[PDB]
Amino acid sequence: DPAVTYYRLEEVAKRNTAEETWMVIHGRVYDITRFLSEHPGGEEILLEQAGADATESFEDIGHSPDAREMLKQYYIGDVHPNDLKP
Ligand code: HEM
Repeated sequence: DPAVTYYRLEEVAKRNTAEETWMVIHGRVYDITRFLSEHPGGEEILLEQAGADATESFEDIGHSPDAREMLKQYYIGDVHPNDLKP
């Protein structure tokens, strides 16, 4: 409500290369550009889903509670409600 920044999925889709990498997880946008080289699962698997909603893959992997906490550092905004799916 207050100072929440909103992005359309169309904007997120443009950040799909190693130069500026964004990813959507549970309706929120994360800029993981600087996390690529630090990801224990490697950088390739992240680049393969860059610029898109990676929620299913993130959950399917079974990430730990510590992995979820790491997300906060990369949070940059929410996906506009009109772009969220049923
Ligand atoms: C951008 C948010 C993400 C964060 C912060 C993150 C963080 C992490 C962390 C901390 C681990 C180590 C877990 C452990 O100690 O067991 C890990 C492992 C892994 N991550 Fe991610 N991850 C993210 C997204 C993804 C995505 C989108 C995929 C793609 C399917 C992925 C695939 C993996 C895989 C395959 C492993 C290895 C697990 C194993 O050892 O079997 N991650 N991730």
